[PDB]
Parts: sequence; C-alpha cells; structure tokens
Amino acid sequence: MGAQVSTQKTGAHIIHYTNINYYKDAASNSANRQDFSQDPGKFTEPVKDIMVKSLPALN
Amino acid sequence: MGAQVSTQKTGAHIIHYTNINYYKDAASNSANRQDFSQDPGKFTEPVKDIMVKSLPALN
Amino acid sequence: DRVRSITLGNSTITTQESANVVVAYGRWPEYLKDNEATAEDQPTQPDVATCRFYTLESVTWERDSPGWWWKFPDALKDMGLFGQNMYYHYLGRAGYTIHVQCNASKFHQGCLMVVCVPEAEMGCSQVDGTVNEHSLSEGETAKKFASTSTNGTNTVQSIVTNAGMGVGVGNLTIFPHQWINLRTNNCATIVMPYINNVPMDNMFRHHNFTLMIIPFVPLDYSSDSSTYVPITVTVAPMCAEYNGLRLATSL
Amino acid sequence: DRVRSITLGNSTITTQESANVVVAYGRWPEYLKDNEATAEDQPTQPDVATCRFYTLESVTWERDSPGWWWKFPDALKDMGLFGQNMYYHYLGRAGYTIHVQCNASKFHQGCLMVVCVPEAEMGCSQVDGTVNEHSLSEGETAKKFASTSTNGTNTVQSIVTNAGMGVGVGNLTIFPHQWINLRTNNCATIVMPYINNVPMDNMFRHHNFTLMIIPFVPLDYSSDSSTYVPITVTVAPMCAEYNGLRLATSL
Amino acid sequence: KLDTMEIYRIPVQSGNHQSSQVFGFQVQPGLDNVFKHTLLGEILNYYAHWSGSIKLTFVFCGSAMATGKFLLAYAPPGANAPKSRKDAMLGTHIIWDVGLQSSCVLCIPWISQTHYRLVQQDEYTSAGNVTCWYQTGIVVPAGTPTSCSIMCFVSACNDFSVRLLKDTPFIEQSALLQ
Amino acid sequence: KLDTMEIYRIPVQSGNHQSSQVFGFQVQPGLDNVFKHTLLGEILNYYAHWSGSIKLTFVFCGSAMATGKFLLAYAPPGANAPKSRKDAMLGTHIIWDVGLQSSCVLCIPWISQTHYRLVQQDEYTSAGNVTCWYQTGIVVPAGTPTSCSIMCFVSACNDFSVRLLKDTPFIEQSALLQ
Amino acid sequence: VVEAVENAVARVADTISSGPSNSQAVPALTAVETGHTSQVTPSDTIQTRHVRNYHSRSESSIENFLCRSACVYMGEYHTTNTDTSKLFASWTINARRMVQMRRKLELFTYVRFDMEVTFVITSKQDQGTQLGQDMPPLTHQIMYIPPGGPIPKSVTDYTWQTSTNPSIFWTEGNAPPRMSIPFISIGNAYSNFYDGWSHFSQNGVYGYNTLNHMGQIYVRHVNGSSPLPMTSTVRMYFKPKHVKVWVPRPPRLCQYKNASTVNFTPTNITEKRQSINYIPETVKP
Amino acid sequence: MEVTFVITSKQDQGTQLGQDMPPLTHQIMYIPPGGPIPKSVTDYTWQTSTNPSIFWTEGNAPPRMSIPFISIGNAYSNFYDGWSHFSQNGVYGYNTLNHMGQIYVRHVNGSSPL
Amino acid sequence: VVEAVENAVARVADTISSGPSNSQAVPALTAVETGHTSQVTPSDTIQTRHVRNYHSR
Ligand SMILES: CCCCCCCCCCCCC/C=C/[C@H](O)[C@H](N)CO
Ligand SMILES: CCCCCCCCCCCCC/C=C/[C@H](O)[C@H](N)CO
Repeated sequence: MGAQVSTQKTGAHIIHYTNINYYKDAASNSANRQDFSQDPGKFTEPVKDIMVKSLPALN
Repeated sequence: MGAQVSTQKTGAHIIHYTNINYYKDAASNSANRQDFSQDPGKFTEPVKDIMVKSLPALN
Repeated sequence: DRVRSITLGNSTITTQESANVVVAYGRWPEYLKDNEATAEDQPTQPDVATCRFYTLESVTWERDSPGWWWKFPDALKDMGLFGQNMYYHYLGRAGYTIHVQCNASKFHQGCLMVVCVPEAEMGCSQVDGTVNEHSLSEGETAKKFASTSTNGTNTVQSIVTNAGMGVGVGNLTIFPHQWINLRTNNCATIVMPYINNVPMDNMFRHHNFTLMIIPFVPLDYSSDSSTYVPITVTVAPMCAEYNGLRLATSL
Repeated sequence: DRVRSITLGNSTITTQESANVVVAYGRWPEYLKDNEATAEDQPTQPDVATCRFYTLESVTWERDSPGWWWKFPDALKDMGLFGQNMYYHYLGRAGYTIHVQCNASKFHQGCLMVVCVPEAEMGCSQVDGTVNEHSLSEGETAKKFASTSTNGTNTVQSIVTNAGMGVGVGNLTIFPHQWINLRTNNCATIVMPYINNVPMDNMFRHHNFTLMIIPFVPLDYSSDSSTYVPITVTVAPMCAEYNGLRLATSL
Repeated sequence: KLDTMEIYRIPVQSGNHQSSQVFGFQVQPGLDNVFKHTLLGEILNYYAHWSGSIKLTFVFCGSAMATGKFLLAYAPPGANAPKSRKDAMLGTHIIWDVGLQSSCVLCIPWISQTHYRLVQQDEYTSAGNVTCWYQTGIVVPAGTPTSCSIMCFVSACNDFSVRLLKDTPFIEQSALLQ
Repeated sequence: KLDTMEIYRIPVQSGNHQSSQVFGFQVQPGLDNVFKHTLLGEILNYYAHWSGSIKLTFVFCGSAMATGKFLLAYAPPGANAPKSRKDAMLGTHIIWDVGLQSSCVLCIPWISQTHYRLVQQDEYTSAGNVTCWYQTGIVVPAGTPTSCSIMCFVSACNDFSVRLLKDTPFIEQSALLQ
Repeated sequence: VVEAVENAVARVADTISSGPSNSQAVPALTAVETGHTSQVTPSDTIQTRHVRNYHSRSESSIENFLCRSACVYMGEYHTTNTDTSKLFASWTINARRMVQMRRKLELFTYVRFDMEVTFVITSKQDQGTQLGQDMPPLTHQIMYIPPGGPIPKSVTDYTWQTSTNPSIFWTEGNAPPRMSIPFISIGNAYSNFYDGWSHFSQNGVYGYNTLNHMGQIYVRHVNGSSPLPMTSTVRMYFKPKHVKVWVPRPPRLCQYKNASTVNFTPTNITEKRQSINYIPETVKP
Repeated sequence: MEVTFVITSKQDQGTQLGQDMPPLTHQIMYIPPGGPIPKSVTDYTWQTSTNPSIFWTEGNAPPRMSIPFISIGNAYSNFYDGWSHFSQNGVYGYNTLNHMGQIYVRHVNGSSPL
Repeated sequence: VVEAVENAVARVADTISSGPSNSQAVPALTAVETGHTSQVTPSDTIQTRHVRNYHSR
C-alpha cells in the first residue's frame, strides 16, 4: 500500500514509524524534518589557494 | 506497514494485539507497560564478601 | 575472617573485629570515560597525593547522646593537597572509603547506626524560614542532633526521630549503612562511588552526601568500668579528578 | 621558518619572529626512573594542573638599565597548584620551558642577552659578610643590577660587569643562552632539564638556577618613536614530581 | 561611543604601562552587551540552550615598525576576576608575538559541569572571564605614531550546537503595519 | 514514647520473669500501628491486595557476657491469642539461642484460604499473631548491667506481591501551595 | 508493500587527546585579511582528553527553524453596520506586517517553499443597552482572489459565486480551517530584497512592492442576520515547508517602520558599561 | 510527559442573568525562560509566532499533547543539598535547578456583557 | 510487513518441598551488623509442601 517505515528520533548513551500519503499533490505532504546536511566551507573558507592551518598564512 | 504484533496480558491455571506508530517522534509513543525485570541484590546484598546463608555469618 | 587491612597512598588501616565491607550499590569508584564526558580540557589526576586516609576530630559518646552528622565534601576542604586542589579548580569528582571506629570492653553495651545519605536536603526549625550554611556544617567538627524539638533562627530542625528531613529514622536502612553492635564488632566500613546527575560538579556549592551516626541503644555500663568512650571517623578519596584551573577562590 | 607555536596544558604561545629553540645540553626533561631512584613512596604527578605557562611581572627597559635576574624555583611558589604542591611536599623535581618577549619597531636598536645559570651562588657587598634571603630574590619581582660598585649590609655585590659571581660577564656564553637583537627577532626560548647532583630536592631550600637578562647594547631611538618598551617572562614547568606529603610548611 | 566606529577599536600605546589592564569581559555569548548583537549572539538569542567551544581572534593594526607581545588569559569560574598579570598568568592563556602574521587565536574550551548552559545565563551556569595584559610593551622608532589599536573577532568552533527554540527579545511592535 | 528512640527498643532483664510475656502483636502489615509506617507498610498502603511470606529479624544488644534463650511463636487465626508459654508452644515457633551470631530470623509463612488478603484487613482476612516468651532467662556476671534491649526488623520474602493500586491515606492538604 | 527508509543522524565532532609540543607548526597564527576564518580547535592550543560527543545539530536546520505557524494578519468585520464596507474584511497577501516572522525570513536573500495556511476566527456580542437574543451558529466565507479577478463591492455582490476562485465555508465551534498552497511565483524563488525599480527609466516604485503581486483575501459572514450588532475577528497563520534558502544576511538591528520599505531610525551598536575593564564581582561573603 | 488540560466555565452570580453567548474559546501558551511576558489580554505577545500554543472550544474533548525530557542535566533532580552562589549562600535547595518556563491562559472571545 | 515481539512474563518463585533435618547448617542465624538482609524462605525453617506459584509482579 505504498507505506514507508523509517526510524524515530531517539537519544544515545519499536523505534520506527509508518507513513502513508493520501493526496495527489506533493505540496500536501508533511514537513521534511529528518535531513541534516552541512557545507560550512562555502562561507568560512571561500579562498582560491588552500590554507593548511599548520603553516603560516602568508610567506 | 511496520506493524507490531505482541501478546496480551492474560491469566493462568486471539491473545495478541497489533500496533502502528503514527508520529515522527518517539516521545509520542504509548507507555512501555510490559517489561518486568528486577535486580534486588543491589539493595539487599551490597557486600564485598559473599555470604552463603547456610554458614554462620561471622567466624 | 574478621581481620582486615586497607592500603591507600601512604596510609594503612588494620582491624581485628570487623564484620564485612559495604559497596554502596555494587558499584566501585572509577574515572570518567570518553563517551560520558562533556568538559573538554585535559584533567589532572594527582593519584597518591589526594587518595589517602584523613582522620577528622573525635566525639564523645555519652549516656544521653542523640547523634552526629557531617557533610561531604567541605569536611575535607582543609586537608592537604585534596583541599588545595579543591580551591584552585572549578570542577571535581571523587568516590570515597569511609571507616568508623569505636572500641569498648566486653562489659559495655550499646548500638550505633552508620549511614550515608546522598543529597540530604534539610529543613529549618522555623517553617517559613531558611537555613544558613553554618547550621548545616562546621567543617571537620560534627553537628549534633537534639532529643526534643528545636527553636532558633536559621537553624536546622534537629530532633533525632525525624533526622532533619521529615522521615521516620527507622527507615534510613534504605541507604548504604552498617551497624556497630558493641558486643559484635568495633568498626564500620562503607565504599561510596560518585553519585550525581551530572558527570562533574563544583565542590564548594554542592554537598554530595551526609554521614549520620545515630545510637539506637544507649551506652550503658556498670560499677567501675571505663566511662570515656570515643568515636573516630577516617575518610579517603578515590579516583579524584579536577577540571577548570584558575585563580584560587575565597570563602 | 620563523613562526612557532608551543602548547602546554591549557596554555599556548605563538610567535612570528623567533630564531630557534635551545635545548640546554641536548637533554629534554623526563621523569625519574627506577634504577636511579632512592625515595620509596609512590609519587604524585599532576601533569596538566602544574605543567603550563605562568607569566611573571614585566620590567621597563630604559636607556640606562644594567639588567635583571630571577631565581628558580621560589619565583613560582605562589603560582596556583604548582605552588600549592610545593607547599605540601618535602621533595620535588621539574624541568622548564622559558620564553622571553620584547618587541619594538624597525627604527629602534638594542641587544639583550638571556642566560640560564645553574647554581648561581652570589657574593656579598661586604667582603666579610653574608647575604640575606631577601637580597637574593623578591619572588615574582626581579632584582636589579647596578652600574657601579655597591655598598650596604647583607646586599649582593651587583655591579653588572662581574655578574654578582666574580667572573667576566662576557664569558657567560658558556651557559645555555640566546640573544634578542632588536633588528632580528623579538623573543628567546630555552628548554632546561632538571640539573642537580641528587635525583630530587627540597624546593624551598635550594635555588636550582638563575635567569639573567643583560643589555649589552643600550636601547636607543630617535625623534618621536615610542619611548615605553617592556620585557616579559613566561615559564612553564615540565615533568613535575613530588614526594613526601605532610602538613603545609610556612615561611 | 555607542554610535561611532571607535566602539570596535581597543587602544594600546608605548611607554611603561605594565600595570594597566588592556581589556576584560565575561563569557556570556547571548546575554552580555559585548556579545549579544554579533552574528553568534544573534543566532543564540533564538534558542535557550547552547554548548561548545568559542574562538576569539585578535588582529593588530599598527604600523609595520611597531613590535610587542601581549598575554591573553581566560579564567574558569569560581573565583573573582584577576587584578594583575600574575594572577591571570595562572589560567588558560596564550602569549601573542606581533609579527608578519598579524592575527592570534585564543580558543575558549568547553569546561562545564553540565552538557548545556542557559542562553539567559545565571550564577549557576556561569563560564568565567577573559582578560588581556602587556607582556613586554610596545616599542617604536622615531617618526611613527605612538598609539595603535587592536580588533577582536568572535566565532563558534566545530563542536558547537544549540537547542530549545524560542522567540527573540530584540524586535517588537505596537500595532500592525510595521 | 511516640517521639523518642525508646519506641524501637524492647526491654528484657535478668531474674525470674518466666511468667511475663515479652511482646505480642497482630500480623496486619498495612493496617496496624506497629507496621504501617515501615518501608513494607508504606509500600503496601499504595495497594489494595497483598500476598506472600514475611521475615522478622531479632537482634540482641546486650553486653558480650549476657546469655539467654527466647521462644518466638506465631499463631494462625481461629483462636484467641495465647496467654502462657505452654499455649504459644503449640504454634509455629523457633527457639533462639543468644551467641556470637547475634540475630535470629522468624519467618511467617503464607497460610491462607484465599490467594490475597486485603491491605485494609477485616475479620474475614485475618492472619493471626506473634508472641515472645522467656525460654530460660537472662544470666549475667557481676559488674555488668542487668537490663538490656532487643530490636526487630521486618521485610518481605521472595514470593511476595501486591495489586490494585490506590491513593494513600497518609498525606493530605487543605489548599494549593503545599 | 512496505519500503524501509534509513535516516542518518549527524552528530558533532569529537575532541582528540593531545599532549605537549615544541615544534615549528603554528596553528594559532593566522591572517584575517585573506577573508578566511581559522579552523582551530582546543586540541591545537592546549592539552586535551578524549571525549566522545553525542550532541546533534538537529534543531538548527533550516526546516526545523522555519516550520512553525506564525500570525501574519488580523482583521475585523461586523454583521450589521451603516458603512457597507465594514461588513467584510479584505487585504493584500504578504508577510511584512508582523515583525517576528518578517525578521526571521529576512535573514536570507532568497527563499522557496510550500505553505500551510490556518485561520482562527472568533466572534463577540457588541456592547449595547439591550442585549439577549437567540441566534443560530454563524457561518463564514473566505475567498482568495488572484490578480486580475473581479473584486466584490458589498456582501451581496455576485462575485461571491466563487465559480473558479477557491473558497472556504466554515461554522463556529469546529476545528480551525486549514489548507496547503504550493510555491507560486513567476520567478525561480521568492525575493525578500530587491534593489531596483519598476520602470526602465530608473524611477517609479522602489524595492519590494515591485515583485510580489500575489492577490487578495476577502472574508464575510454568510447568515446576513443579527438584530443586535456583532463583531468577528479573523487571524491568518503561515507555516512554510519543503524549504530552501540562499544568501545569508546580517539580522535586522533597527526597528521596522512600515511594510513597503526598509526605512529606519539610526540605532546604537549595543548598550554601554562603566569601563572597558569593568566586570562585576560575584564571589563575596 | 503527556499533559492534559480540563477547562470549565460558569455564569457569575448576579441580580440580572440571562443572555445569549456563543461558545467560548480558550488559548493556552507556553513560554520557555527568556521569552517575552504578556502584560494584558490584548498584548502583542499572544501572536505566538514561535511559542507553542493550543486553541480550544468548549464542548469538545479535553486537549492533550506530549512533551519530551527537557533538562540541561542528565536527569531531573527532586532533592538538591546545595546553594546557587559559589560563596555558599543565596537560594537553597530545589528552586536553584528547575527553571522550566511558565504557562499563560486567556479567553479569546473578548466578550461577556455579564 | 509484520514483526512479532515476544513478551516474557516474570512470575514469583515457587516453594520447594522440605522434610525434617538435624545438621550443622544454620540458615536462621545471621548478623545484621554487616548491612545484609537475610535471604531465608519458609522452606529453610519449617516443613513445607510443593506449591506452583503463578502470581506476577
Ligand atoms: C480559500 C483560502 C485560500 C487561502 C489563500 C492563501 C494564499 C496565500 C498566498 C500564497 C503565497 C504565500 C507564500 C509566501 C509569500 C511570500 O513569498 C513569503 N511571505 C516571503 O516572500
Ligand atoms: C501549548 C501547551 C503546552 C504545555 C506545556 C507543558 C510543559 C510542561 C513543562 C515540561 C517539563 C515537565 C516535566 C516534569 C517536571 C519536573 O522535572 C518533574 N515534575 C519532577 O521534577
């Protein structure tokens, strides 16, 4: 029946849930809360020549 | 559909139930009523040297 | 079976009339590990300069004695390098070995209860009032219970039957404890791990546990036996750790 | 080639204009081992709470400055847990990293010598007299050389050409040393191992080494350049060990 | 100075000023006036809990002929703030030498008894202080200015996180159409 | 004695006191004043039904030179409580000899026509009584106290259980903020 | 048919153990003039222990940061009146009148998402000397009009036929109405800032109001009733989902002035303290 | 936790009774520490842009929602034998550690001649 | 997809049959001073029949 089973948010130191889509448009679907990606170098390291961080910056 | 089938509470001297999770967070799940473990020795026998109970305690 | 020896650092305790040893909840002290740590700086571990027996002051067990208590830590803040490390750091962690001593002849009689109570929050003898720090602890000197209800400002309600906490004293056996029965043994020994809801804590702000000593059967003797019978406490920290070095604080 | 970083404990030093590092006699600090030990009790090793950089007070390098010296240890007896461990033990052992800083513009000129002298026994300015402890050291404050011969009771004969020891100052290069030439570099760094004739010693009774800072070429500048030029010292102990725990001594 | 660029500049100068402290402030990244309107503080003020290490970068903007060394120190909480270079010397510190590389980084590491501190910090979740002192002093040749300035940048490290969303107290209105 | 430690101490002494009973009480672990504020009674008062065996431990706190023997007896219900050692001798009993081991355990076994008894016990779910008598007597040498005390502990065995949760009658209030 | 989908949680980096060091590597010396932020950690500058860090950056993702309902409009309308225009409410759609949602959205230059729209409607008996009646439950009509549609003139206008416009009818006492709206813009993303004009001669309308153009909302009572006057209030709530944003910006410092412009009054950088060295004493007896 | 609310209403005693009110609606808002506090029943803070709120109408089933474990520690503490200030004074005991926000509740109709 | 989860019920201990005895084993003599609670059952002190106990905690 086109069900999806995925894991729930838990802690660290029976845990999954099921979902069905009812509507014909994807703009009716619930929010996408479980996607956690990053790419910080876009803003923190926007330079042409790579800087090693153990070497001096200049010279 | 990620269903779970487990046994019901009955007596001693057709007996199982099904469950589906609907929400994305595990803090939304129902209570965990069917787990029965014990470790009484933590409070009743907290001694370093084991006491046999057929032998005298001292000497 | 009744003889015991305990060695820690450069200190050693012997005894010839012991019962057994109580490991608080079956858990021995241990250092904090990586999958349970939050503070990031590398910690110091002195390891023989702090983990050794310190002896406090004695009390006199009289025919009418209600009992005594101490607060840990802050009973050891003036004990050598353990106290000095407490003064200079923000975070500390340690377990303990406690040893209580009281000897008497085969013609005396009496019974003491020795109990360790984690997070022993106490009440004031004025219902709409609060306690002062002096009323909870006098350092290496013991505070004293009463036999009747108490009055006074900022002082703890210290009638011995309610143990300063609003419970029935005869139930204190839910905690780690031993008994000293004068006909049976002459010392008690309790090993206590670090017990908190966070991995480390500040050693001046928070009292981790209270040691209580309560006579249930009063001391009694006959014609010309010895009258002076003292009780002595000796405590040694174990697996001591400190984080957050800065300038020394002052009370 | 000129940039350097040094990390110890929770402290870090950077520099952009260094020359090199001097390892006193090619020997790095290290702990005492078993085939060279005499004292029997297990020692304490705090290891991050003591082995870190402490910064002393600065001095002002004027156009007429003869020089400065410090005594080690006893310049660090009030520095946190290192000092507290010094107070409570009979025997101690440690090496050091010393770092001297002095920056100026490309329009100033001057030249300083930075030298470490083991067992710098000093003489009195009265030939048939002896020195007081105050005349040898003021803790974290530097003592000052003179440019002429000195007088006074119990004070050190401190004319800079004889270095307080009856030698020619231009020969002090036999010891571990560096130079700070204001046109070349702005800092000096010396790593010093434990140097004694016994494996451990008491840290109050015995000065292990003296740090001397002597300008050979005086500070000079022109019309409206900056007049205030300070010098700063920073020292970190390494591989620190203590034996013989007892009650705290008092001076 | 609240409406001028001088609010960003820390002043230093030559001569004997070893006894004078350069600057000092509390480590309260979401509450103290020094930090609450920077990018990091602005992000934190949407949340209730924070955790992680912090980076402070210091840049020297004097002429190419000025030299000097500074001591940058951080003290965990439990005592009052140091009043002299000797006391601050006992904390976590770095000695910065001004040279062809113009920038030094002091890292404040996460030393705490709890996993998280409150963005609205109180006595219980305090974190300590930062101070700066002259290690040697500023020396210059003739024909150069004698006063100079230093600037300071803040950012978060790669172990940093926040939680417990809330509304911010920095924006408001009295009626609609605003 | 309701506010003193003497409430916990049972008195005994030397001489001819064979006719005097030492103590006696009903077995009502959740209702009788003797048992309702101990740990076991406190747990039971949150429930309506209980079942299982009970342990009573007795410890002798006299000087190391006192000797004696006691008879500890338990009588199931159906008759009135015994008035002499001879009658109590016919029930379930143990003869305790005071020695280097200072503690004796009397176990009350589950003898009942129903599987459970009411925590709020009535005539129908009664369980009987416990009594203590001098089996020989207390003998001491010269120079020793002649009076002594005995203490008593209660706990539950490994066949014990409760059911039918309810609110407890030991806590109350007249208004909020309490 | 069942299909398993695996979720990867992303926790933060651990700290590695580090000892003493004496070398030529200088991690602490940098140069900000390059435009580069230093990637140093505590392990480069001090001695550290090993820590296994389990914290997660889950609640600071854009989707979790933005997916929460927020009010964007409130309006009132009467059942009876002598003005003929106070019997229905109407407005032009945007998210610029309530400052919290506006400032939150304005941390980014461009945004794109779908919306979930909720309405909250309440009513009240107008104050008067003669009260007391027996009215049936009130019903409400909400109609959305894309640009170019005919505009209602009154509460009995033919335009309420809503043949092609979507409408909602609702009765008081039930759960609040709700519907979802897809990403509807002639561009590839919504624009929060526009530094340009509407006319090719560099004049006309400046800035935001050139690009939005997303229709109007009208709301009326359906009963056509009320011997005694009554008032209703409608409130609109927005929640974005399936979000993407581009080009972060510094957050707004000055207070907002109007909904058409970015105009402001000069404000200070922060608040003052006594001294550049001042730090209060907190450890005192 | 699972949190449930039960809400009831009543006509105040008076000499003149009798009216025709529509069903009453209620708003419940939770405020974590540091949030702005409402001053009245028409304060802007009831916009609840980021705070979670519940709206409810009389006659329906009682409202309900679930809350996860929210504490800066590893567990909730029921007893705390310590102080709030590093000089061993200030606030004693439990009130040092809890700090879990406030709850505000109002009518939504803004109504009631009587 | 269905997934079976098995629940284990934990009932209390049975009592074992026991007859007369005359020996040196003394289960009834203890020492509370140790801090230890005695783990004796009725079968150590009296004669008992065998019971299969079905009660659950
Ligand atoms: C019958 C009831 C229908 C309700 C109609 C609601 C439609 C609302 C208009 C759709 C466009 C809203 C999407 C967001 C608009 C702006 O781009 C954003 N606030 C940011 O620019
Ligand atoms: C919009 C309605 C939201 C309702 C908000 C209810 C939140 C209640 C606060 C959450 C924390 C409650 C958890 C228990 C608190 C204490 O730790 C325990 N009572 C024991 O200490």
